[PDB]
Amino acid sequence: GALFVHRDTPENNPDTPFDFTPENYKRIEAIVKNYPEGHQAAAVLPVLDLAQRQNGWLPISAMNKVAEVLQVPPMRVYEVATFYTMYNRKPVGKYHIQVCTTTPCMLRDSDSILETLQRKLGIKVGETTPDKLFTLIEVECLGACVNAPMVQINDNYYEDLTPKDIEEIIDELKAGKVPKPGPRSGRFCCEPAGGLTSLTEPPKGPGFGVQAGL
Amino acid sequence: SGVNNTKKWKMEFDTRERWENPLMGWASTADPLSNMVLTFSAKEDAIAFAEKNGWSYDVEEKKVPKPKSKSYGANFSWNKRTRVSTK
Amino acid sequence: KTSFGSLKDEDRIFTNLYGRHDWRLKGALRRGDWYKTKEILLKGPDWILGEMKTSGLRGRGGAGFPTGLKWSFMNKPSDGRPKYLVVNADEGEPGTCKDREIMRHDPHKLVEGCLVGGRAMGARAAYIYIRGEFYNEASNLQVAIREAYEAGLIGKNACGSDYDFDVFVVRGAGAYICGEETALIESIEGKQGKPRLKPPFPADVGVFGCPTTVANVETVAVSPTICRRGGTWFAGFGRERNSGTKLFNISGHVNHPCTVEEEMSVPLKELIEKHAGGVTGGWDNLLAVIPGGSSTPLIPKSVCETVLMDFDALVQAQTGLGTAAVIVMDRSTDIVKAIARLIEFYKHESCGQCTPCREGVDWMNKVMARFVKGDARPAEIDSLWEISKQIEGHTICALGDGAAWPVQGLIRHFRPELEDRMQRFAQQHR
Ligand SMILES: Cc1cc2nc3c(=O)[nH]c(=O)nc-3n(C[C@H](O)[C@H](O)[C@H](O)COP(=O)(O)O)c2cc1C
Ligand code: SF4
Ligand code: FES
Repeated sequence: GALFVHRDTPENNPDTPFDFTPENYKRIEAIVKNYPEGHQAAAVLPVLDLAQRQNGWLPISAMNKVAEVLQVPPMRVYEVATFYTMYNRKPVGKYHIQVCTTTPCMLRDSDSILETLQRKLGIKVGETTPDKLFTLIEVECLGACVNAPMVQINDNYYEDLTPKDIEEIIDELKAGKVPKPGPRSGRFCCEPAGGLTSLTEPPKGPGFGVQAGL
Repeated sequence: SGVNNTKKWKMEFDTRERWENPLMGWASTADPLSNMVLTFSAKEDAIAFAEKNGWSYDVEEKKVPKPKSKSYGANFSWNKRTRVSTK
Repeated sequence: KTSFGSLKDEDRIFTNLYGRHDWRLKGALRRGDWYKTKEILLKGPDWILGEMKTSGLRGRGGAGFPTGLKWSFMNKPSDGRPKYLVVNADEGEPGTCKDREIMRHDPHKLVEGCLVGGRAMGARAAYIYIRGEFYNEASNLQVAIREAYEAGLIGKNACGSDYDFDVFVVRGAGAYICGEETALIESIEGKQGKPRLKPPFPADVGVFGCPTTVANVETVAVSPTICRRGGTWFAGFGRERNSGTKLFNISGHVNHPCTVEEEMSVPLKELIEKHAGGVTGGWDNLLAVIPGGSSTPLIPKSVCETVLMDFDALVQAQTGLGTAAVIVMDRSTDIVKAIARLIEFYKHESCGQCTPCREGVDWMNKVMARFVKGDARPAEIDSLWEISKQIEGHTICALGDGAAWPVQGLIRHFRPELEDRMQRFAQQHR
């Protein structure tokens, strides 16, 4: 499936063109300056993430450029790119759909969301749509379990989903519109549906309950 | 990495000619002492045994690995070259 | 007191938990953040660490170590090396989403908590490590940090206290193991998120090889309030040695899954019924609860009736408080398949560094997959129990332990359910 050895292809080889745009070079030197001098291997994870935000994915040339820009050995960049699951070492769709199927979501029917997405897009998990606009995969917990079932699509979370809700979000993306992150159930974030059971009173303001002598 | 075979003194003889057997190709020999290995608890026991049997001997001193300083924390040094780039 | 719960809004710390007030500095000031911070800082490291010790606050990342003792390992003269506070915002335990709400709605509580905690340890900067998937939350936190820099609250001469502090945000790239305190440090340093062996301890050799304290977002965020309102006020909640308030995530088969702040040692039954709207289909429909997130063993319905949600009470129930992420399964649930999907998570999250978890957790995952179908014989249940005991205590980090406990919770409380599947599978083929 997802291998961890690189083998060259015409579309992915050391000569595949990649460079950071001049704007992104200004962003690199801000990243590097966040760390102690002489400890700039710390910048690999953000800089490698920036190469992917510019490019969409990481060919071997993009990993090689990160190593050269930071002057780390390429194997040390390869180790990072294959360890963390958010780096795409193969190209992905325009919208990378990630459906959580860990147990708290599974208990609230993440299976129905995954089934609807497969039949709607006409692909299986791990595949890309032929037009190359969606990739579909299953992921582990995304830290939004009270808002289960939920998916991440690029940087946004869509939560409290039902099969009808996920179909709407897919229609919006095909159209070219941005759906809107958040629950699709009526609540706004993590509050209990049917009214707040806490924090119904106004906040108490500055200085309340301060200990004497402070 | 096991060190259990580096604990006893050994006496062995000088190696002599081995040749190919014309029939089968087997390794032939005329040295009756070609396999003789004797074990000793101390260098002085081995020396004593060779001297009474009239054998010229060469004795080599035991080699012990040197004591070493191991610090797992050195792998993460602030300002030293011992910092490992990988784990 | 002997009864706990029914926390009042006046005693709640995270007053913008639900994001109904402005989360920027103007709102945060109105709610009492950044109030008399200069006074707290000038009272010194020893005073601040005294308040945390008196409060009896314990770690909110999962392990529940006494915070004041832990933060005092940094209260030592410097050796020329910089000192650092790392704020663990990785929040990757299935069932846990509490740290996410702090960062998006109360970001200025965390920033102030970094300064107050960073000051007490004598640190020069704070690195907040947030999981990469929390992109919008990471950007909210940077807006808050910029506002605090502009207002003079952090940076050079923080709050006018003649003390310099920086607050950097670094994002992860997708690994649950990077929430382990030393794996997080390695990930900051640009390596694979593989935990270090101990010793050295981070307070001696940490990030960049420097004295470091890794603290949970919730631990860091409540510290300024403990200093303002005192350690005695905080110690007035929960049983002794288990004091304070706590954020609870209730998910799974409840009517109203939610995040809520509640007093410690609140009964588990009261927490589900009062805030989450009860079990889907009634309390009698309850099968089992995982009370502390995935790593904590499940307990059956009989134990859930009288168990209090605090560190010591759940230890006597043969589970643990963990991240206080309550996951609920009703009797319609496939309990075996539920725990098997958790083992599948841990198999996908093992860093692979050390043998017992690299091989053992993958081994347990395969046996569990056969237990789901019943494609096994009951002699394997004790085999799986022994395998999990060979992982536990034998690994570099607690991920291996956290993988073994869910298996043990299932075997301890639902052995008949496993043996029943094996009987059905055998007759379904024989
Ligand atoms: C696999 C694993 C994951 C962990 N993930 C987290 C996490 O996402 N957030 C967190 O605060 N602690 C996490 N911890 C616990 C930390 O290692 C550490 O105990 C804690 O962050 C810092 O201590 P504190 O809670 O007292 O503040 C994890 C531990 C393990 C073994
Ligand atoms: S227990 Fe697992 S995650 Fe922890 S160091 Fe060992 S292999 Fe890595
Ligand atoms: S189990 Fe799906 S977001 Fe946590």
